[PDB]
Amino acid sequence: DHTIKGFLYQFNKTLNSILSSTDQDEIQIEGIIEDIDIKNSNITNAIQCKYHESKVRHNLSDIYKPILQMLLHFLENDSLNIKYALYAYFPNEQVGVKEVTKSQIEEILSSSNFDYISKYISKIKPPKEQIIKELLGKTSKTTEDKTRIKKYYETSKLETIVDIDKFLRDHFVFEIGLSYEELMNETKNLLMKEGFSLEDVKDLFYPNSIQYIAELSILPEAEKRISSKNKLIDYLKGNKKTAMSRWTSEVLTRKQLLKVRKNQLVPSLNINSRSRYFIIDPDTIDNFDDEFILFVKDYLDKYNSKIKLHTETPCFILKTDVNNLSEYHKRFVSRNIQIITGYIGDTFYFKEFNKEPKRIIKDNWVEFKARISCNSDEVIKCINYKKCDDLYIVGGVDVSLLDTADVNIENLEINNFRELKYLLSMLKEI
Amino acid sequence: DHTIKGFLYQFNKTLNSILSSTDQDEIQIEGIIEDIDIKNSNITNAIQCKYHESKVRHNLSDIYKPILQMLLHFLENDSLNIKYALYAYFPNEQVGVKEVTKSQIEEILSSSNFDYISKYISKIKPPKEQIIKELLGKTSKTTEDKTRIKKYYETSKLETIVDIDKFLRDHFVFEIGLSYEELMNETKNLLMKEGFSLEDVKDLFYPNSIQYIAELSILPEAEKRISSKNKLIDYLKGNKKTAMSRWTSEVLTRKQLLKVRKNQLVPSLNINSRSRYFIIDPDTIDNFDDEFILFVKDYLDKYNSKIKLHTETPCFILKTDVNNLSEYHKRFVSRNIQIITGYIGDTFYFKEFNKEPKRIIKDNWVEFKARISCNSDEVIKCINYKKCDDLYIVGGVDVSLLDTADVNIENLEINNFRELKYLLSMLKEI
Repeated sequence: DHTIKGFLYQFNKTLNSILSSTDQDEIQIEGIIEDIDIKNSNITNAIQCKYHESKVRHNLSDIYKPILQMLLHFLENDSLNIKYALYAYFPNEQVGVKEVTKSQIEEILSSSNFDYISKYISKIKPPKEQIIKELLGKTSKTTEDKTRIKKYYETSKLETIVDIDKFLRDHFVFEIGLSYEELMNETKNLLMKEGFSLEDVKDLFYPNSIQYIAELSILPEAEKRISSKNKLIDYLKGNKKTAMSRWTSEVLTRKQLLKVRKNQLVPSLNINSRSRYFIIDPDTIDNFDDEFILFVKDYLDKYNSKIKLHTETPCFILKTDVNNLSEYHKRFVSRNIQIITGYIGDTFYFKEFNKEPKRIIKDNWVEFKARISCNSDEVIKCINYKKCDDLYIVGGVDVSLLDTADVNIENLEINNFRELKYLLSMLKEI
Repeated sequence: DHTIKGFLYQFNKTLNSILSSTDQDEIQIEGIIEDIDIKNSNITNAIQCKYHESKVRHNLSDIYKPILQMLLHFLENDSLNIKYALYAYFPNEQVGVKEVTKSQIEEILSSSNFDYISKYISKIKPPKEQIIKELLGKTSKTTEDKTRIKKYYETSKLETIVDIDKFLRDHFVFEIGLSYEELMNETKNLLMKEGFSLEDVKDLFYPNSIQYIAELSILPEAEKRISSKNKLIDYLKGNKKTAMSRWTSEVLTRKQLLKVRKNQLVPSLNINSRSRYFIIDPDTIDNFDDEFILFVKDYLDKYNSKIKLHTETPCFILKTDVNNLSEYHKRFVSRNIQIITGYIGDTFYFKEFNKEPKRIIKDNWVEFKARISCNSDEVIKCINYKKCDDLYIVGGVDVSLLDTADVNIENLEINNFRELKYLLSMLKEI
């Protein structure tokens, strides 16, 4: 449980650092250098997180390994402007910056642990004997070699390549961290400072942020582990908005949703000079063949009946073949409805599809009242040539080949023509 | 990162066990016996979680320590009806129950590692020499003692007190676990079967459950670590209900405030010959680039459509650069909306921006329908030269350099274009 608590403390510290950072700061969760790598414009901040709730008092030996690791990293990267921070919690130690003296650092380099000597002290303090260097270079070391290396490092005085004074002055800071409960309290307070309510932070924002930190921590790729305050804020806001919309919906009935959509649709339908394109999947509407002609007749009687006022010809695009289009053309001609399909035989003509109908107002005559064609590449190109102002999609037809830029797309979810007529304000009540 | 992934895998496994368990099953997260302690009416199930994604092939040595601990616990608790289960994941091992033979267990008891011999093998296989017993009883053991114990346990044949056959037959089972992604998917599908929608599980329920598991895993008290499916379900349902109620209330109060503001703004928007200037901060409106063109098109359809009645041209000022203005101008050109910017390349022109459009009522032609430009000094001087009846500010743009004497200023507080269309009486209901 202690390891889990320490990992959660590290995650909370990373979240606090992300919240407290600016929009220009790049922070790497489980970074290459340390647990938290905050990359500013010119200074890179490396933070090591340690949790010692079970330790009554802080001891120098408790932090031997992280100090040796960061000293080795500084030795390997002395030319880089990297500031190493050690964030360790101790119940009986005052929260704040704790100074580490040069004598304490020298005491760390004199530790009798063989693992530290072989891993970090050897590189920090190179051995002056070639035999010791060869022994340290061995991948597998026997007990006799370990004892020899330990005795040599305990008895021999070796110079330190790492500039302890300059590093302690400029590139190192040691801070006693807050308690884990105080850590979550401070993190939630920072979350509240972003405009989020306390209840929202407690229920949604804090667990989501913790899960996000945990998910980014396990990614093997270092680049994918880089996050920022703006990205986290946007992710949380998007999750909140999606949850709000989903929970606002799914409670009402079909009639109320249809009425809301109808009121959403009415204003664009109350205009007499609007070009409207319909893309329909016949398999999503019950009894399409029997009621397609009557639907078009009612639509033309409603929105394309005034010769002087209605100046735009509606377009109907269907997910069918050409033979069904010819059958629909026959059924339209038999009812004194003038349409153009663009197809002559089985070939599409570009100039026969985009021509504007001629109007003779005195005799109340329009050459053709609607464009009805199929879902083909040529028709899609023709539609893209002359963009519409409203684009209604019925049945979830694939619209990847259309130019959706700067066109008002309005998806309609229906399963019969009565609902379609209700949505388009051709019926008063279903 | 591997340890974090393993801990997350353990959390997912115990969450899956909690979801799959019945309402009468008491499950202890981070239990006394193993990671998962499922306590039924008569049988207690102990589950040990291991993650070995980095291991190509499963090896017997990979499970030496868990099996030895399991055998030691069985020896100490043979009278208790505890079924010990091992849950480890290997990428190249088929998911399912894997049998462990008695010969394999005997091989585990013959491991040469000193730690295992001193901790578990010594108790499982007591030494027949009193010297070895005294050495094992020492709290601190020197290297010579460790070597002596290792040699004695390697060379001496010791009987096994633990009933290996009975343990393997009744109290032991080894199962190859699923992958971390597969375990997450199975847990979500279990939450899918609980009536919680997939989006709800992804956004709220799963992160909340993971946070709850993590919080219960760190509790020092064993009793506080006992959880059940019903408690988690009730906690999730209560959180969802409270959040939905709060979000509904927030929506209601926001709509009331917006309705009050709309009714405030209605009287001035019904005049057909009023000059209106807009100052917009793009960063304060979500999806500004993808929706700016449509908003202006609808605004011109509502307020600049009547050639003989609508005589004033709107002016839109943005907090952008000239290049973005050129891009917007291109997009307006592509949509057949005539606008002027006053810019030729990078040079502003006072006379090009201050001119009035020409009108031909017979042809229903206007030279340009809107003025769109950035908030440069020259543009603001042009605005100051010709004062407007109504000045609208969106996003709190600094208007300190404008001469706002005897100018009606209407600050608008919005965060998307739907709210703006509501305020300007372009939509009937949000």
